[PDB]
Amino acid sequence: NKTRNGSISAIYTALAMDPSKIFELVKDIEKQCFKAVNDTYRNKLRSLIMNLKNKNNPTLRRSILDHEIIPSKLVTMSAQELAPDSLKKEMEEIYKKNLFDAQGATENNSVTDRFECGKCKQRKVSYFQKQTRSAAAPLTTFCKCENCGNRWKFS
Amino acid sequence: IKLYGREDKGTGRTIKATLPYVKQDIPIVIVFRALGVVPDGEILQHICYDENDWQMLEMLKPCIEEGFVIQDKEVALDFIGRRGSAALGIRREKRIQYAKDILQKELLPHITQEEGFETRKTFFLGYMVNRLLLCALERKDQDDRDH
Amino acid sequence: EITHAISSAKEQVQEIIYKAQHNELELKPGMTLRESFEGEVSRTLNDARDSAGRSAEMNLKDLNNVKQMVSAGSKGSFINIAQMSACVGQQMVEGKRIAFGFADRSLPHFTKDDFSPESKGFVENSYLRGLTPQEFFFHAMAGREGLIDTAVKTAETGYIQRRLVKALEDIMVHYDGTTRNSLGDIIQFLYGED
Amino acid sequence: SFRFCLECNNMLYPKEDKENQRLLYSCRNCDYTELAEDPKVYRHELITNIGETAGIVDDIGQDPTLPRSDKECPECHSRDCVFFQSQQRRKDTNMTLFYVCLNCKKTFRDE
Amino acid sequence: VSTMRDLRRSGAISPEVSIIRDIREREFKIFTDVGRVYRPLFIVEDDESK
Amino acid sequence: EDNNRIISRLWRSFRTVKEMAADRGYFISQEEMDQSLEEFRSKICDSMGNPQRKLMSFLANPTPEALEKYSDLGTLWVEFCDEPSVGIKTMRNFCLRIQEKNFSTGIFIYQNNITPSANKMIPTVSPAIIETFQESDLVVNITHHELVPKHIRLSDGEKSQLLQRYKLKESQLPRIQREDPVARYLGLKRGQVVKIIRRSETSGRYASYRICL
Amino acid sequence: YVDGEEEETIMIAMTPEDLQTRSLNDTAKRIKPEMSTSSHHT
Amino acid sequence: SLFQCLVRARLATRRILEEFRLNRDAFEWVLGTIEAQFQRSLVHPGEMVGVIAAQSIGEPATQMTLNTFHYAGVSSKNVTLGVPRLKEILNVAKNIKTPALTVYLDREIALDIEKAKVIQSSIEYTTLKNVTSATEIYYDPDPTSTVIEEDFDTVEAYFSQSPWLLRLELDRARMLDKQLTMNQVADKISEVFSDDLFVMWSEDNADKLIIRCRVIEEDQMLKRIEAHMLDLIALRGIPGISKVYMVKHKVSVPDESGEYKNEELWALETDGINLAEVMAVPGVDSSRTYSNSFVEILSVLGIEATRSSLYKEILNVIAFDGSYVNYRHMALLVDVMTSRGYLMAITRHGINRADTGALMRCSF
Ligand SMILES: [Zn+2]
Ligand SMILES: [Zn+2]
Ligand SMILES: [Zn+2]
Repeated sequence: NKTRNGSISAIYTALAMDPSKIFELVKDIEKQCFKAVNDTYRNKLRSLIMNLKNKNNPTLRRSILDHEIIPSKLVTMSAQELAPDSLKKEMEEIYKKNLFDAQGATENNSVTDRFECGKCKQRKVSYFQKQTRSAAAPLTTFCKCENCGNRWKFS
Repeated sequence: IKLYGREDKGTGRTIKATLPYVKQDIPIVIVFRALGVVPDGEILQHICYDENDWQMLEMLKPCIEEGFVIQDKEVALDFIGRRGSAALGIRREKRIQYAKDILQKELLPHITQEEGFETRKTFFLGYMVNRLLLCALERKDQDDRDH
Repeated sequence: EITHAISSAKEQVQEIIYKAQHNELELKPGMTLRESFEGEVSRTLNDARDSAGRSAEMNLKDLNNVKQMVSAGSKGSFINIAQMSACVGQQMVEGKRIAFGFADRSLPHFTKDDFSPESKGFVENSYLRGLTPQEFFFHAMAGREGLIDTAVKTAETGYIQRRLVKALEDIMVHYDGTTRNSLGDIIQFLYGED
Repeated sequence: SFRFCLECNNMLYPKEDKENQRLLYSCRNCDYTELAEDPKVYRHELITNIGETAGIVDDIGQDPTLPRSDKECPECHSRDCVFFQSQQRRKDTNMTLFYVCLNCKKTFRDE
Repeated sequence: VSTMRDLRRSGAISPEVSIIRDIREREFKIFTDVGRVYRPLFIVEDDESK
Repeated sequence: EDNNRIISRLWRSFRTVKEMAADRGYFISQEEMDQSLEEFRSKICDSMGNPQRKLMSFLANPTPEALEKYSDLGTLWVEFCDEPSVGIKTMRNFCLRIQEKNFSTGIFIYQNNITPSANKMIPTVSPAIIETFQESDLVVNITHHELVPKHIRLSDGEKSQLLQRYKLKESQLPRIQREDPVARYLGLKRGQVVKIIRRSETSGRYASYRICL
Repeated sequence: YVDGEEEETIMIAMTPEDLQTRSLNDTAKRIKPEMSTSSHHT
Repeated sequence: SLFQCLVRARLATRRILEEFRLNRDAFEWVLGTIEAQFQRSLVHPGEMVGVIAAQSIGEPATQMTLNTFHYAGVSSKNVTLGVPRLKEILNVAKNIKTPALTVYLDREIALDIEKAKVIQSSIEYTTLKNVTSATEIYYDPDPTSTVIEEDFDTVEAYFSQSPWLLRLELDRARMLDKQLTMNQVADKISEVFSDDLFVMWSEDNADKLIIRCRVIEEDQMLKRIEAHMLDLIALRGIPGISKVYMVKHKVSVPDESGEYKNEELWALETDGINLAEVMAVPGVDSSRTYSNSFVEILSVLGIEATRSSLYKEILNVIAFDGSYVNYRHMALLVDVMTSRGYLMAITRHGINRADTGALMRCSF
């Protein structure tokens, strides 16, 4: 009966730390204690306890006696949702940052209509030049079509 | 002077030097105390130029923890004298004198070669290790070899 | 028209530097801030050179000899007219630009941390007008790069070809389609598949 | 942040006082012993920050190789100062600037 | 640096002596060696005085 | 949770094992091939939701056509192992289990690694043929991949005809290695020539042979 | 006389006509720099 | 067969009596002409095609960039082209410069960005270090009460060995990036350190993601344990795929009336090679996954897929810069390297080991 007394004590205190309702508080945790009866169970407690005494948010312990819906905080799967507001804004902010850093870069380059592709015959092409041949022979131009992806070189 | 300890690789981030007419990478605290500055306030006093540089000081710890077993001068003098090639059997008596005239002459000869001045060389090595640990922690670009 | 198209391009540059210095620039995926910045500048300047070069090319009349030698396709192409009538353009060193040999500056004739177009290689004239000394120096640097690479790769390719030829020099086509080597290892059962 | 002995001038390693349940800095070369005011012994920071570092700025006002701006100083409201970009540059460091007034000799930024 | 510079510009010290100040890490280096490649230049009077 | 990924891996492995046992010439009825997942969870896992490998073994008999074209084909025994680091113990008893019923080929799927001293216990089970495979290998069927074309093992004669058309000796053909996934997918032995039908963009369909070792 | 290791510390003007910045627009003579970030040199 | 598809494709009836409008004599002359020319256009027995191939590949090489650059202004995008790449191809160098997998997707995922980001997150590798913000060692004596006033409510909300504390703070952006939670990590640590390390963790909606640790002179050991923790704890990922790139593709697919039209579909281009694991991931089209370290392609898919992959590589390399080789040469080259059972690179080790004449090998 260790938990039968401790789950209560901790619930009572961390739910008062925020007159007659004693039986409504006791009825709720007693239903919640046998609810977790559905060592992995112990891990479920730490979730309930922590979000309550994470003060900062009075709403939770302050908005837990007014009304609420009770059996929801069990198969919740809303650990992101259950308090508090600023955090939710961050997890929505951090997500966009993570979705952005998971992608990759692209290509810039200038396009001119002074060349034509041999495949699709479009006048959108970038280029650059290197010295492939000797010091007597002219430069070598490398062209690339910015439509189909074709590439060619100049003499 | 070589700095070991690859970024989180190679286990110890220790510093080991190299001398003329020796065989193995001799540590650095051993050459400091081998020149005659056995405490630690004098060593960390020579190397770093501030008492707030706890990052360089953070990298220094393994050097003193490496040079703990030697505590006075003669055992470090002969610690160096035994490696420096030479013959094989110039024990403590003559071998200490061998390492001594090694650490007067070959080591940093452009500074001086007359006795009673090893302080000067200790200051110089302080500046050198300082510059190395300024380049390693990335506060100043590596030298260009073609300037 | 050409001088104005460059002026707005140059003015535009002044804007990108401003953003980068007030932390208001979008970071590109896979790239640090400074890489994205350098990429951006280069796109703007290369567009300007092409835009200016395209302008000079289209003005030309229907007897400008060069338009006949290029229009005939016998010798040259667009970059020549562009680099003789408009702007010489950019200078490159290993894909990146004129690095800082001196500490935090290109030449001693410039201040520190100067990054305007002409401060890191962007030539601004055409060979008919002339070249300022700094621009001439950078151009000489780029040409030297070209001559070095040309001096490097050719022998490499030659030795590569010697390995290829010494590897493949006994593969024949025997009287029935097989493509056997020197001792019968059928390489291809039917030459060229057809 | 670590200390040194007063009877040997060697550094003090953290020693445990098992009985009184307290921390001390005790010399390993001598017999010196000192109480520890802070509970922390070791810190290893992995990911870092800072895009600042104006570095050494003494006599940086007359340095002829530095550019000048008409930025007004928050201190003396003078509109003539030298500016630079940062010191100790990582590959990820910002391109924001540091201004140094030629009148009041104060380093300021732009926020 | 000013006094040494003028004592160079007067001819007392050999003119090919280098007086180099790194104001950054605070180093005052003087070079009087053989082999240094150098070249002449005009002088601009920068002193805020006259 | 983590249960479904393990169950899915074991399922895919079993399916790949069956298709492998189907392309080699044996007989697997469609009630066994088209097994969905609820049958697997219901017929393999314990009430705890955990597998029993000893309920996945089976025997295989050859079809008539494959019996006619390929003559040296007996039966097939397929057993998934139980222990993780397969040592000498399970290998020896398994070898006895094959030496008991006198069957012709067995497949001993291991999990992580096999000890070398037990890796010598394979030429001790003759005249049978024990063939080892890892499980984390057979999660993907390499034959549905784009690049890999069809490989069709030949019979005894057709090989002689092929050596008569080109006037050859068995050593002068393009070779394949004994340990090369599409060479043990079919179970080859020294002297068996697989036929390949590659695509080509100069004549569409190009047939090229290749021998093993 | 200035050498190489000193050249880092100095600051040079190219032409004498640059020592006193002017108060043009021509297509023949080239485009000289501007020193965009320097409203006052020394 | 392709040629028969050509002749049957051209000379069908309406395209003869309603477009070409031939008669009879001309028709016969044409069939005879086709036969004659096809019989004239065959190969000639006695034709050293190996030399012609080695030259016809050895010639476009001597006029190609020896440093190429491009993407040079980007450090996140590395690529080897031109010479160095060809040299790393003809050598079968077991270590290249830019390993990169090209992973496709299923149809449901290919065009829904959210699922593509999920599979994008499932593959990438991550150690425990990749989320740590700060590591801190404390001498906090009381086993059931703390000095750190932050963790006071945790220990006082936890109870309903060694006196040294190993406490570390994480970063939320990456604990949300990899879609992890506090428990799962705590489970990882408790599994990897058995029972020695007593672990304590805090709720998600705190203000700092904190992990407290104890063990059952006691300082250096905790440092070694700490570095070991940061260095050897994985939380997911295919070990060896340190970067993933979301990439767009425009492919051509037939319509409903049999007409090819374009189509925009996403795909993955990742850094680091590890095929035998990425092939077996749900959502991945395991049949289309392709790499470019054809040594592994040999160790996974056999010799034929390796041949096709090698050809594709050489075709890409030569085809990057406008040059165009004809096919039987490259097909010969790639069918000489892989015609004994394994990759036989062209240097001296791969060749010298053959059974040719001694003079033919000593003359090299
Ligand atoms: Zn095209
Ligand atoms: Zn002491
Ligand atoms: Zn001021």
